[PDB]
Amino acid sequence: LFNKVTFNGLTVLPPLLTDEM
Amino acid sequence: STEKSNIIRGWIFGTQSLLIVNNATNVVIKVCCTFEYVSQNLREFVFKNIDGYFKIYSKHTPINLVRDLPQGFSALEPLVDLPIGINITRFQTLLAYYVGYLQPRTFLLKYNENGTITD
Amino acid sequence: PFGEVFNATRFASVYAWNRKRISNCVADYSVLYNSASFSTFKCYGVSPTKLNDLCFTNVYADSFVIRGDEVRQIAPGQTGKIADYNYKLPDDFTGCVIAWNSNNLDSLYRKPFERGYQPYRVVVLSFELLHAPATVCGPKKSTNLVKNKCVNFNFNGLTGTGVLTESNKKFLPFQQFGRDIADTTDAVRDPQTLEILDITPCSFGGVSVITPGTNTSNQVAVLYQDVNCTEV
Amino acid sequence: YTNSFTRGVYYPDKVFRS
Amino acid sequence: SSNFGAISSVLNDILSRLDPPEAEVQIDRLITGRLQSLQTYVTQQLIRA
Ligand SMILES: *[C@@H]1O[C@H](CO)[C@@H](O)[C@H](O)[C@H]1NC(C)=O
Ligand SMILES: *[C@@H]1O[C@H](CO)[C@@H](O)[C@H](O)[C@H]1NC(C)=O
Ligand SMILES: *[C@@H]1O[C@H](CO)[C@@H](O)[C@H](O)[C@H]1NC(C)=O
Ligand SMILES: *[C@@H]1O[C@H](CO)[C@@H](O)[C@H](O)[C@H]1NC(C)=O
Repeated sequence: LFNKVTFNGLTVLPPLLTDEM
Repeated sequence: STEKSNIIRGWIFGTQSLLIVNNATNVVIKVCCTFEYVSQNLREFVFKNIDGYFKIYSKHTPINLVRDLPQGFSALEPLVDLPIGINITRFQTLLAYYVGYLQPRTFLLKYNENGTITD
Repeated sequence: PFGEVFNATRFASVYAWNRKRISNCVADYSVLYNSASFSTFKCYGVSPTKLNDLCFTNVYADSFVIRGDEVRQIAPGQTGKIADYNYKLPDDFTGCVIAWNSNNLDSLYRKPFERGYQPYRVVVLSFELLHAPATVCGPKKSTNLVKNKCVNFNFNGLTGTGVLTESNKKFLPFQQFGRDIADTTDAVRDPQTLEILDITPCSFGGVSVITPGTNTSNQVAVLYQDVNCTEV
Repeated sequence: YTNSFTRGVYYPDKVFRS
Repeated sequence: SSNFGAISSVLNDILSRLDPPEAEVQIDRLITGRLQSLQTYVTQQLIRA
């Protein structure tokens, strides 16, 4: 499954639950 | 012009006359004098005048067949720009050469990592 | 040689206005602005103070003699017989129109950029803003390049604040600037060393405060988002 | 008459895009 | 990279050319347009979310 799915003030915040969790 | 011999060495432009002569060594360009320009297989040249500036684009490509333009994609690097500001409605070539008129078009250009226009 | 154009003994006709191109030289507009001889020094798309620092690819000077009344007609987006035919100014030409009283010396008239009663000489300056190596630059002093540190940089009249690093981009010779999706310039070529330098924005991150309930305690922990500890 | 095909593209502007 | 009616879409340029009084006018145009762009973006995310 994981293989098939693929500046300025913009930023991306990390998800609280990591994929391993 | 698909000539290895490269006999053609002249480009006459007129409605002021813009004479571009390859001549020997550095190419010499005369716009007479209102202005004077300092001296600078298949050969591809694009000639256009915008805002009184004459931009020339030149690419040289080896051709397997002289008769037919090679199938493929060629990117023409700009060579020289001249602020001559001269109106040109007719042109002549000084010694096969193919002449095509340019029509405004919207183009999607693919740039590779190198930045060449691949397609 | 602005002096030649301004102090030219013979002035061209209003309808037969002449265009002299000024290039490859440092230009100081302060002197012109200081001189009171010029009755009008209105600048349509630029400000005189800024002129000294801005660097333009080419400067074009148009010389013609017109009556005091006719001076107004020249102005961009204005309807005057002189403007109707003799000389036309396109809107937002980003140039300064300079007129000075010349009646004493003076005492033939009949598409943009296409060619009381006392006559005053008028010279129109048009500034080219296209992206090219800029031949005409104002008086300025260059400073040594700094790399790997946040720095405010003014390159050939382009101002930005960013980290400067060596660029592995295969810049083509004709190319002077590299731009991202946004108008901001990602890469710049040095006006003196012809080197390609990458620009990276200075680190910016949100500051979050972790607080236990104010009633329980006043001690706080501070988190800098996506910022390395070394940077701060 | 010779067909143009894909020949004749030139770099539009000095600015570099990669 | 949109002008929204201003002379240019690069804020630094306007600041580096026009004087304070005039610049304000140009900057306001950009602010208005850019501000609108954010709201549209935010609204779509709310509905999408
Ligand atoms: C760029 O050119 C180099 C040769 O200098 C070549 O090895 C490389 O494959 C090219 N890369 C692209 C993306 O065209
Ligand atoms: C024209 O001559 C006057 C003489 O007083 C001089 O002050 C001025 O600098 C000259 N014009 C320019 C543009 O330098
Ligand atoms: C002036 O510019 C040239 C390149 O255009 C450079 O080689 C030279 O070192 C520069 N001179 C100084 C004093 O920076
Ligand atoms: C911060 O920089 C150090 C190098 O001093 C590096 O080892 C560390 O991984 C960096 N932290 C990051 C990238 O989150």
